[PDB]
Amino acid sequence: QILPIRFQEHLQLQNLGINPANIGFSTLTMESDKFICIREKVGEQAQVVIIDMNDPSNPIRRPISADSAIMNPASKVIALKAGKTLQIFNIEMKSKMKAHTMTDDVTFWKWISLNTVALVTDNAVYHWSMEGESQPVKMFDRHSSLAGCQIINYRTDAKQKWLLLTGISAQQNRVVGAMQLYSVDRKVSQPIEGHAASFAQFKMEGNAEESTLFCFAVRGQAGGKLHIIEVGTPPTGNQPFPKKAVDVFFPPEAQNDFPVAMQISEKHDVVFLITKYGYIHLYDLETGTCIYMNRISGETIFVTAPHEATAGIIGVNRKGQVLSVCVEEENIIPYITNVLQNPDLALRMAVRNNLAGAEEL
Amino acid sequence: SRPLIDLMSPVVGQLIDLSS
Repeated sequence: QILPIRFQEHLQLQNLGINPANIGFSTLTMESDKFICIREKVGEQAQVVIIDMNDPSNPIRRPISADSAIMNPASKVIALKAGKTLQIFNIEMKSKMKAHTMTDDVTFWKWISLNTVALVTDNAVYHWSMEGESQPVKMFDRHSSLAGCQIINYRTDAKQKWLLLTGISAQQNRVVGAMQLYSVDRKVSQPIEGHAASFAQFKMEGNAEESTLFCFAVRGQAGGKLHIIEVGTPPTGNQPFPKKAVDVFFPPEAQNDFPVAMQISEKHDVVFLITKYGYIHLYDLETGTCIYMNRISGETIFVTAPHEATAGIIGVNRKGQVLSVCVEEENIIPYITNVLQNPDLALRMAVRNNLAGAEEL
Repeated sequence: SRPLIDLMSPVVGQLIDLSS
């Protein structure tokens, strides 16, 4: 049978000498699809294992004194932190690029662009750009609802004027996500119950310029729900994006699941959603319509990234399989019109994203 | 400051309305 998405296996890290207690959210980071960095405990010389994804047979192992190591999303430039000490290193030049010591402990950090690491302490969120002697500037202060939570994500939009911090707490058999959405233009935040999110740029039809869309999924309490909403005032000449709110189905076998990860393709205008028990969901970004729903992994996929070559999502599970799911481009429109029995959505995604299969009217 | 590698409270308002 002809399916709307395509699966690929890239690596299994256990074949390169990675012990799976170090395959986890604490010790493995994958900021983009170019590199994987594994904090490793061998003997007790604490080392880091850096996998080039364009050369996976030759990883490099170097000793560290850091509690977290994140790779730059484009270059082989590592960021290492110990408590309040932060350092930025070029690996191919063996040079320290930058260094800064904060007043507080940085509990979470993530590259948000090509040259900016974002820094999360217990009370504030900082943006540290790598240009020159640029020191971390403060974006916003943290909200009451994210205190005492495990911070799992921080995502911005492309203009970096809409920021979102995402943490989780354990409230009675159930992982409750708390998100702080902050705008730097109105200097105001909002607490949202939310589990996984991403931002997107989306030019509507009949329209001059792109909407900036905020998409998040929650297993809140009514159930699983997915919301797609425009943030900010629309530009002038731009009709506003109509608010989308659809259901996220969870099966009765997996009624302790919740979403953990989200990437949005802009080549196809779709939303990839992965849950904790290893389920992939594919939605349409314009309408919210569920295209596909099935289970990619037996184990927990804890880290994801955009897949740039296929316009998809790449993720690592707890066993160590590096997997990728993308839109199968010659199959998705015949899947929507005949298996999903939706000729209208198949017509719309064939005109909007230049997909084949628009000769069956 | 030795190298970490060896190579050798806010304003709350409504930004978005989520009620359909």
